[PDB]
Amino acid sequence: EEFDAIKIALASPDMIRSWSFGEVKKPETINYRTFKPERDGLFCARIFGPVKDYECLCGKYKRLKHRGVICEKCGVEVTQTKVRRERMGHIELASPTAHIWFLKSLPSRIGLLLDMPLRDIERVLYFESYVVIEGGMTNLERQQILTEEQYLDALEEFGDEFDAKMGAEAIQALLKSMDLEQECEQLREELNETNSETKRKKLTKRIKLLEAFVQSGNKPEWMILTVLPVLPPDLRPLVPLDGGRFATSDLNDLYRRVINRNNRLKRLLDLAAPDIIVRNEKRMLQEAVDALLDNGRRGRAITGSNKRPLKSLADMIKGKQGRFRQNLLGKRVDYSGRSVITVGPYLRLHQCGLPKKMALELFKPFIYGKLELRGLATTIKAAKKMVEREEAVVWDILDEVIREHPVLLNRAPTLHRLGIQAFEPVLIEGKAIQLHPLVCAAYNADFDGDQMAVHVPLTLEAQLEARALMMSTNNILSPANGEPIIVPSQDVVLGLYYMTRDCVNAKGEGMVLTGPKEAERLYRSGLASLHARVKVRITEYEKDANGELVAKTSLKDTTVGRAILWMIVPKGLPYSIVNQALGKKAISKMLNTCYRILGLKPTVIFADQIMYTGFAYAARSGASVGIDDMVIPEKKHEIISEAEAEVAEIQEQFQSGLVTAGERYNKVIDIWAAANDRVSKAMMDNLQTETVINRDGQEEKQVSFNSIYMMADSGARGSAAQIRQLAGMRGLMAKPDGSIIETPITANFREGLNVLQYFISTHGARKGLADTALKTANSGYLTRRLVDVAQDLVVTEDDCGTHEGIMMTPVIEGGDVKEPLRDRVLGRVTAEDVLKPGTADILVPRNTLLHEQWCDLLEENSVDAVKVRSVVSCDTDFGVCAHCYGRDLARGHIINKGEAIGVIAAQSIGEPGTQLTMRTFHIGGAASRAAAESSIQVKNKGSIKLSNVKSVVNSSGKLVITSRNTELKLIDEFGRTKESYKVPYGAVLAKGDGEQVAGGETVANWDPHTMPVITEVSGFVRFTDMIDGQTITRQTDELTGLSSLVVLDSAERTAGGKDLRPALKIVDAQGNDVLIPGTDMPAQYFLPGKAIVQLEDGVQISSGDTLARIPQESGGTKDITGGLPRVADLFEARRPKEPAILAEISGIVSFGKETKGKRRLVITPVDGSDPYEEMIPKWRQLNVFEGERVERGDVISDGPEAPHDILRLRGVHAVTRYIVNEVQDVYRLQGVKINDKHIEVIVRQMLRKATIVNAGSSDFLEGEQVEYSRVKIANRELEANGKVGATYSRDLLGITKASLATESFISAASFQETTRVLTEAAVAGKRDELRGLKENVIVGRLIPAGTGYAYHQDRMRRRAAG
Amino acid sequence: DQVDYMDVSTQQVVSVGASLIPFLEHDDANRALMGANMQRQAVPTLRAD
DNA sequence: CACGTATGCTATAATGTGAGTCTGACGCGG
DNA sequence: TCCGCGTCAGACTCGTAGGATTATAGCATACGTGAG
Ligand SMILES: Nc1ccn([C@@H]2O[C@H](COP(=O)(O)OP(=O)(O)OP(=O)(O)O)[C@@H](O)[C@H]2O)c(=O)n1
Ligand SMILES: [Mg+2]
Ligand SMILES: [Zn+2]
Repeated sequence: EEFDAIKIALASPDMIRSWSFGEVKKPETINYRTFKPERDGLFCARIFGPVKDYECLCGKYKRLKHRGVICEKCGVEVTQTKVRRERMGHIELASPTAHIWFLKSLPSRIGLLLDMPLRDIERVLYFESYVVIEGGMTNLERQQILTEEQYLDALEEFGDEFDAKMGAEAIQALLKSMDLEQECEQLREELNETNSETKRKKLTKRIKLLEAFVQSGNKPEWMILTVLPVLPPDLRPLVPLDGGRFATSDLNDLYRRVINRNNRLKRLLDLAAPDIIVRNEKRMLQEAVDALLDNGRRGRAITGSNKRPLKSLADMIKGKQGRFRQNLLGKRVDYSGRSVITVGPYLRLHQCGLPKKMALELFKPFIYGKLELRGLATTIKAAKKMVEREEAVVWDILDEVIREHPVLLNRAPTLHRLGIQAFEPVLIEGKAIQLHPLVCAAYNADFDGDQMAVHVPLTLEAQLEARALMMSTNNILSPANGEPIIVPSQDVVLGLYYMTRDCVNAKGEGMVLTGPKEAERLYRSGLASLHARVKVRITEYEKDANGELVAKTSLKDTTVGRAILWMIVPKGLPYSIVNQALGKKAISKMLNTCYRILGLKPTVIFADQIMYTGFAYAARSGASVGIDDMVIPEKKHEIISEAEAEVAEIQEQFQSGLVTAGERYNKVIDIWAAANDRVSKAMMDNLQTETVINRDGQEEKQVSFNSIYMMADSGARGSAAQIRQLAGMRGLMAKPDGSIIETPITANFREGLNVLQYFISTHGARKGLADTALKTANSGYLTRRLVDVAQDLVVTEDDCGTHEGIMMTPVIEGGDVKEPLRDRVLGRVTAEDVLKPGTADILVPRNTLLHEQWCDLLEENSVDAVKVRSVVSCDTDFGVCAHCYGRDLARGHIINKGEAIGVIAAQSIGEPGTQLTMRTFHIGGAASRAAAESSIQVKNKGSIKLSNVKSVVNSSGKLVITSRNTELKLIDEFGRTKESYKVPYGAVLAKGDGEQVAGGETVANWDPHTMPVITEVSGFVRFTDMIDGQTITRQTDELTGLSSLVVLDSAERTAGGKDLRPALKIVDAQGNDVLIPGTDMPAQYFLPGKAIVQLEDGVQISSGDTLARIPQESGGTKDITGGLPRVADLFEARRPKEPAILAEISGIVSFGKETKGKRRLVITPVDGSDPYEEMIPKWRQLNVFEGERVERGDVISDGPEAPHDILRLRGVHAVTRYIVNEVQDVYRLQGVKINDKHIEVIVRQMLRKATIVNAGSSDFLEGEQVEYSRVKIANRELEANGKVGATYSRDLLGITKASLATESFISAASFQETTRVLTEAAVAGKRDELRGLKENVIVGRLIPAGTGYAYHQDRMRRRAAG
Repeated sequence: DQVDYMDVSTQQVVSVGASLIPFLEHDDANRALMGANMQRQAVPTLRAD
């Protein structure tokens, strides 16, 4: 059996006959009385096989003795009943029947082949109209439809010498007559003469179809069915329910439809029936076959008994529910159990409580086995009865089997790989599974009733993979970020916090002890507190240059508590680690530090110790949550009445006339958002400290030990955001739309909402809950699309030996460095010997793993930019090199060859989305956004650096910016970049370029609400094309009468004004046009949708003035609901409505033609003589002016860039970095750390394919799309040998199409669009050699990755010989 | 003078299940929802207290 | 020969049909 | 380029319920196989 590949191709009528073991003539299923199969019926034993093992139907031959003995009397073979699941039958169709999949499935093959529209073919098939098959007399040519009356005309006049027919016989004849060769040549000759742009594609696609049809050896006639195969009985079973009733598959109802109508057609042909009736029967026959193959595609699906449509053949393959997703890409499993989970704080990290009765059952065969080796059980059935009786000796044997045997625990949903972990089980009395606290993080396990699956790895290999690869202890770091996932929380945190944190004097302030042992004895004796300052002599052990540890003894001020924790702390670590008050954030760093200095076993022991001491001291303390804990600020009512009269004054100013709905919405939201922060900060000052404790004499201030404050500050549970809603003000709540309610909740939970505040709360709450149910779906759909695209990607090579990589700079956005360069290049293979400023001695080598030590050196030298080797730029064909990838972030060392990198990448991008959906939503009610993006104030002194900026000086004296992309930076002394600040358009700068500012100076102010249109030139203002009612609208006031103009866009606009662009035009006193300094452009500013101009036409402007205020409603809430669609849009490469224009080819440019205002930018390069001419919208304004030598991909327009255009002009590292940064913007906004290298994996999978120009020595020619690896392989052998060189161009594929473009059709089918995938593969005669993971999982084989990579590479070399 | 009508009870906004939650006023609406939902899952004990 | 299963014929005239609707999104083809 | 068409939409858990619905004519000869 063991095979190499799988191929799919069209079934010949005669091929179908081969599989068949007889023609089922009758609809008869079984006999009502003897429930046995009827003669030549659907369950016929004569065709499909015997009902019972080695027994004929009439019962003449029984027992295994009779083998293949076909009983002469009944005609039934004596073999196993298993055969009835494998043997097929067939049906002789009277009329040829078209196969719906090749007809209806778009584009369609029968239509594309005949170059004949679907409508025409259908009219032929339902017998509405005749089609001409061939007429020697050009009178009527080919494929020309004739109605009933049209057929009578030619029939008298010409007749005979012209052949026209109706129904599937006609189409089959048309397919049989068509010559694939000759049409191929005719179509090639058409493309040579006149290749029109869009029809060149369609002609090339029919050429590819014709070529592929001939190469496949498929015949077009076979698209029409003459013989119809029948599925084996056991795969469409009729079984008796207990109730005496029977139950059957719907395929039986569909087969019986087809047979009844087919046999009736045979009858009506024998009887010579009139043709109208024959036709009706042929229609009904095609309807029945089309229902049987794919029901619902041919229009209204055939409803059975309930009304539900009958499940057809295609329906069992197709859906998610089909057979791929349900029974083949995942299954139900033996040696599997589940139960409620509960804590096991006593456990060590590598252990789990497994109920006695559960484990008894899971290890049943292992018990049977030891029982017989001890000779306690005579045989298996006696062993079973000993277990059933649950005898005392059995428990002792079961204890012996479970020893050192790992068990897999799984929790739904399995978002990332740590959702499965292995543990050594501990037999426990009781029905609940006991889970170790520290792994609860990876499972997202909380014990309010969650359940877990248990699975037993059976083989020695599976046991070893569980103990080595999947063990809890061995999976400490996450696959996404390098941060550890296993870490103490809740009690373990509360206890260590209570121990470390200091109090004033207390019992035994300023005492001297001799090590931590004296401190502990003092605390246990009850003469010292855990939070009391005491001088102690701790002896810390610091690592030297070698492996030897140096010992150092010194006196350091500390609490008793921290000294006692030092006892748990392993030698090697500094005492400064325990000397702070410890929270969860500090303890995670503690365990990471210990792991990287000392190693795995010490951190394992240290982790357990931390857990034990934490819980033991957690119960020793006694923290409680009283109602008095949440102390309300005294000054809430003041802040609120102030805020409330303020918002009231703006609502009264709304009826007056300075306010749109959007402007006032922004202003009220800003007022309440600042009020909420104020009351929160009042509560947190009043709560965080406001501890008056009398120190040894007088009063002091110190931190409050208020319970809720300790919980928040420790990071144990609630955040400041939750405690705002408890003790402060609940805040502005956000509707399900994401738009925020104008009335905030003034009250908090301690205060009691009132009926109205509670009702208003409900909106936000329920939208949160609905969000977790619904959005986890699109999140999860993104995980699955990602996984399918990056399944094949595996570490194949150790070092490809590439120099190429992408320049990584430090993410320094928004003053405070967001992400340091060190962390960004922590664990990557350095590329290009990058030394220190003075180029005269190499500092860092080439191919070297960037370890924390190398990274610390980098920081002393302050390197900003580093070319590092990346997955995208790796040369490895059919996978990636360990060096291009770098460290396995989960392991903390260089990635292992054979590791499935793609899967980890998809999982790690997918998980946060899916987790942040449910997580922020059930947990929060309101929205705590802060929009006050008015003024940039600079934190540290320095000089203003403005890169990319074009601003005009206004009559105020001030620099008013008119660039779109503006980056203000803060340079120090030495000349490094430290703070950044995105200045917007319409900004007033305090100081201009390269000027000194002091700490805490404002350097630029701008309005956040309203992006103004700011004019460069000075003069008078003219209204072009601004016809009232057509393009704008007029709105008038009282007493004098102030009119205001609002620019209605094409949305509200009449048909009359559609073609008019409305714009404020600058003319001078004469009423001539003022030019824009130094260009031939006349000033004219094109007003978009709802641009609210106050000042009516003819008003003298100065330069740098605000013409028009376009309203900028930011109704966005800060959640993943709005971020994820942006993430999906980048990964799927969704071009925007207004793509950004960029230099196509280098060279010198002048303007040519204009369509009214639409620019036709003409590039005429220097060396390359051919021009490149672009149509451009009138209102889109250019960054470039005229004759400049601009290179490939210089930014011309304002607007978002298409990743396609970036790849196509700048190239790989450009587009990869664009995706990485634009995606990471979203995830970083939600506090999610994913390493760039994961995103880079998936971008590599996006850039899989490439289009080719010209020919080589293979079959390329114009514009075939082939994978990049395969064309590089060709190019390597071509360059050595010569032959025709082939120009190539990489193509970007967005995820869905990239996964369907894979040359494995088993992966394409399993993903999506299964019907279409299998028709295109069947017609091409495609052969899948099973290289990917999904393919091998489907056939139930060893994965070509991880453990399987060894075995799989051994098979590939067995292909070379034997 | 503008007032035409008034709410009959303070309870009329809430359903039966939620009306049984004592200090509902001090409870987040999400948690209160699951509370009213879990009261329905409560199995009666041997001694009804 | 009985039992199970099937094909046969009936003569007033009658001769033209007949569920649930509403998701929102995106990507090709006519 | 506008608009009908058709392919998409998270992972496990358990507890379930109903067989409900429907009408057909009655009797003699013929066709075919099984029991005594
Ligand atoms: N419909 C759901 C409900 C829950 N979960 C998973 O189960 C976790 C825990 O659910 P739950 O216990 O309800 O939420 P917690 O955040 O633990 O809050 P609490 O138990 O305090 O209500 C969710 O975050 C999520 O990963 C899920 O996948 N789908
Ligand atoms: Mg839970
Ligand atoms: Zn037999």
